[PDB]
Amino acid sequence: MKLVIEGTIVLKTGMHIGGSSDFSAIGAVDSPVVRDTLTRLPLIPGSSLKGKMRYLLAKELNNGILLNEPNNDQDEILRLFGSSEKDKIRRARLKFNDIKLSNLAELETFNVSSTEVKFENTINRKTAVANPRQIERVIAGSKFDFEIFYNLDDIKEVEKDFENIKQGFDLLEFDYLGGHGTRGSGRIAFENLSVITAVGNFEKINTLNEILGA
Amino acid sequence: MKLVIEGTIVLKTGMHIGGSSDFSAIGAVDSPVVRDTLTRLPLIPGSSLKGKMRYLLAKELNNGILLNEPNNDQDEILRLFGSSEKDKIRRARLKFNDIKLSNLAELETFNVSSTEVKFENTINRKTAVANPRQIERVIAGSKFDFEIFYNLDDIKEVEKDFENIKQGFDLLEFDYLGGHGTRGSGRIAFENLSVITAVGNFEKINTLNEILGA
Amino acid sequence: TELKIGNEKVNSTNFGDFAEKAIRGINHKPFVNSKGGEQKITTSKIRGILELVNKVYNRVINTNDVELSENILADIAYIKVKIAYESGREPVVKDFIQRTAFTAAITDVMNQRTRESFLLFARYVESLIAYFKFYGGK
Amino acid sequence: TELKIGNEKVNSTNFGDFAEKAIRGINHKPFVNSKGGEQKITTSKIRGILELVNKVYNRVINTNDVELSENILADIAYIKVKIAYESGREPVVKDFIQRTAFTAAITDVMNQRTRESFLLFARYVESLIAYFKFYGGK
Amino acid sequence: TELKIGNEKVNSTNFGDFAEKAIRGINHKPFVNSKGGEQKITTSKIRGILELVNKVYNRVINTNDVELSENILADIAYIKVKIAYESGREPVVKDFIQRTAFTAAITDVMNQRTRESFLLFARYVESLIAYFKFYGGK
RNA sequence: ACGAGAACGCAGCACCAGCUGUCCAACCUGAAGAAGA
RNA sequence: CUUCUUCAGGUUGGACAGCUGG
Repeated sequence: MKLVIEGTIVLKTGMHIGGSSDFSAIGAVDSPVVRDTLTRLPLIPGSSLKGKMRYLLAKELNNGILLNEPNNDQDEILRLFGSSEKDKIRRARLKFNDIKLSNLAELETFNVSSTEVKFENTINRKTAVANPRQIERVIAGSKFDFEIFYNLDDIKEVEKDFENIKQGFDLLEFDYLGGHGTRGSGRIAFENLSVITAVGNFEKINTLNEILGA
Repeated sequence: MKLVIEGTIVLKTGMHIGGSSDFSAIGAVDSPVVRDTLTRLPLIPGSSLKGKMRYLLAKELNNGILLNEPNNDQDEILRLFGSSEKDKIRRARLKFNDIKLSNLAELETFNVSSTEVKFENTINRKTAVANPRQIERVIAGSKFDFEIFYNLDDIKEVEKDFENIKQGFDLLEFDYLGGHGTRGSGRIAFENLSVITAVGNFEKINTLNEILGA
Repeated sequence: TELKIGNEKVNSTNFGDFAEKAIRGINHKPFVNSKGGEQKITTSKIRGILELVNKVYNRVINTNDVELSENILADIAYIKVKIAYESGREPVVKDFIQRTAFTAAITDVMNQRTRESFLLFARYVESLIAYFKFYGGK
Repeated sequence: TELKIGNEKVNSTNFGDFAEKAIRGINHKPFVNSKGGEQKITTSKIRGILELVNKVYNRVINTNDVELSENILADIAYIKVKIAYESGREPVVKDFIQRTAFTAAITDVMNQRTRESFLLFARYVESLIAYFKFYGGK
Repeated sequence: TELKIGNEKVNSTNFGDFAEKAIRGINHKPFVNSKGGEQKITTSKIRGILELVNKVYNRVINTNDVELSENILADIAYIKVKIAYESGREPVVKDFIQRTAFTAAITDVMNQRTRESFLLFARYVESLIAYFKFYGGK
C-alpha cells in the first residue's frame, strides 16, 4: 500500500533555497527564498529535497563517484526515485511533497520572523575593497514537517529500501539542503522520523519504524 | 435513477496538468498548465482525474499490482469506468467532468494569482553545472469543486460501488494528480464528499453519504 | 485601437512591424555597459514584467466592458511601477525599455482607461517578445 | 493571385508544384543543428501557426468582400508575429519558414490586402503541409 | 482604501505617480548635508524599514479581516520607531521621509485601522523604492 | 383530348466504447560586514 | 578621517505519439 514516511526538518543553520527575485514585493532582498504563493510561508520544495537526497544516496551507493546520468544509478536508487529508461521505466516508490514552514506560532511567540536577512560581502586580496551582498535565509530552529509517500511495489525489498531512505536522511545531516551550503547555510536535522500505513494496517511495520527512528 | 457525487479537490501542493504549450499567447511560461479556453481558468480534466483514480483503484483492488491492459481489469473497475472489449462492453457508471477551480475570488483576496511559476534546475553530475528551468503550477490552496455522475444500474451493488469510489478518493489523497508528482507536486485532498440524487429520491442515500464521508 | 509612442504611432495592425523595427534597432546598436561591454537583454530579466502583463491580461479578457475597472487599473499601474523598478535595477533592462516603448505604451493604457487599448498593448509586448527571440533570443 | 514567394511567384495553377518542390528540397540535405543535425520539423512545432492560419481562413471565407478588413489584417499580423516567435524559438522551424517562405507569403498578403491573395496563401500552406506529410510526417 | 500623503492616495492610480513626483523633486534639489557639502541618498539607508514593512505585509496578507490585530498594530508602532531611529542616524533619511510624507503615511495607516490601508501603504513604499532606483538608485 | 392520370425513395438508427499529457531532473556555483595611521 | 548595496556563471534536455472495436 502507501506507507507514509513522516518526520520534521529542523534548521540547524539558516537555509536559503533559492526563490525567484521577482514575483514578490518590490524593494525586498536581492536574493530571496522560495515561498508558498498563498501563505507566503517559507517552502522546502519536494523536488529540491528529492534531488539532494538522490544525489547523496547515489553517491554513497557508488563509492563516492557520480559522473553518470540519473537514469544510470543503482537499482535501489532507480526503484526509489524512478527512471525514464527506454528499456524499462521504473515508477518511483518515493513521492516527495513541498514542505511548508510549520512552527510559525512559536516563531511568533519568540518575536522572530520566519526569515532573517544575512549580511555578507566579498573582499579582494589585490585591493582591500569589499563588495556588499544581501542574502535572505530562513532562520535556524525553523521546523518543517514533511510527509513522504512510499509505494510497496515489492514486499521483499522494503527493509532494504527503508534502510536506503534512512541512509539518505542521515547523509543530509552531514551536508546542506539547498543554496549556499559551502558557506555554512542550509544545515538540517531530521527528527521525529516514523512510518505509518496509509490504508488499513501493515505487518512488520514496527521493523521499518525501528530502522527509521534510529 | 442517477446520482451526483459532489465534493472539492484542495491542492495541498502545487498542481501541474500539462497544457498545449502552443496557444498560450507569446512569451508565457515554458510549460503551461491546462486552462479553460474561455475563462482562462486552470482546470483538472475529467480524463486525468478518471485515469489516475482508475489506475490507483485497479491496482489496489486486484492484488496491489496492476500490469494488464485497462480492458482486463476487475469486474468492479470495469463496471465503474467502462470497458470496450469485443463481447464485454461495460457502460461506465461514472461520468467524470472537467473541474475548473472555483475559489478564484478567495485567491484574489490574498492578492495572489491562481498559478505560480516554479523554478527548478538539473545539475549535471559529470560537470556539476546547473540547468535552470521554469514550470507553471496551480498554487496550493486552490479548490476545485467537482461533480461526478453515477448511473445507478444495479441496486444490489451500489454500496460496493461507493465503497470502491471512496477507496479511490482515499488512494488519490496518498498520491498525486498529474504532473511532476514525485518531485513535490500534485498532492490533493478531498472533503465535502456528498452524494445526492439527480432526480427524485434514493432510499439508501443516507448509507451512501456515510460511506462517502468515512 | 491606437497607442502612442511619440513621433510614431502603433495601431491594431502595425504593432508587429513596429516591434520588429524596435528590436532590429536594438540588435543593430546593442547597449554598451560602463566598461565598454555590449550586453543583450534576457527574457528572464523581464520575465516578472511579462508575467504581470499576462496576469492582468487574463482578467481583462474575461470582461466585456469598454472601461477598465478600478482594480484592473491598480494592477496595471503596479505593472508600470514594476517596469520602472526593473529598469532601475539593471541598466540594460532600462535601455531595452527606453529603446522600445513599454513605459509609453503602459502610460497610454493608463490614459485611455479602456479595455481595447490594453489588449493592443499586450499585442505589442507579445510582438516585442517574438521579435526579440527571433533575432537574438535569450 | 500572383503571390510573391521572394524568388518566384505562385498563382492558382502553381502553388502545389512549388509546395512539393520546397518539401522535396526539405528532405534533400535537411536541417543541421550545431551538433550536426539531423532532425526535421514536426507538425507539433508549427501547429499553433497552422491553427491561427485556419482560424483566419475561416474568418475570411465567410466574408464576400474583395478587400480584407482591418480586424482580419490584425489576425494576419499576429500570424506573422507568431511565425517570427517559433522561428526564433527553434532553428528547425526558422529554416522551414525561410525555405518554404511562410513569411514572404504573409507579407505579400498583408501588402495586397485582398481576399484572393489570402485564399491563395492558404491553399499554398495546405499544399505545403500535405506534401510535408506523405514524404515526412510526424 | 485611501490614505493621505497630503493630496490623495487611490488604489487605481497615483500611488506610483506621487512616487514619480516625490523622487523627481528629490532629484530636482538633493539634500544638503552641510553648507559646504553635497549629498545624495543611498538605498542602503532605507533597508531596515523596508524589511519591517515587508514582514508586516507578509503577516497581514494572511488575514480574512479588515482591522489589523493588536500585534500588527504593535508592529506598525515598531515601524514608526525604526523610522525615527534610522532618520535620526543619518539626517538624509530625515529629508527622504519628510519629502515623501512616509511618516504621515504611517500615521494614516495607524488611524485607519484597515488592512487595505496598509496594503496601499506597502504599494506606495514599493513605488518609492522603484522610482528612486529608476531615476537615481545607488 | 400528350403510353397517359394519380404516387415524398420514404420510415427506425447517438460517430460512439476503452485510454492519467505522463516519465527522469537540488535554483545551483565563488564570495571574511570589511578595511587608513 | 574611507568607499563599495552586489559582481561573476549557468537560461530547459531526453522519451512517447494514437492504438483497438463496429
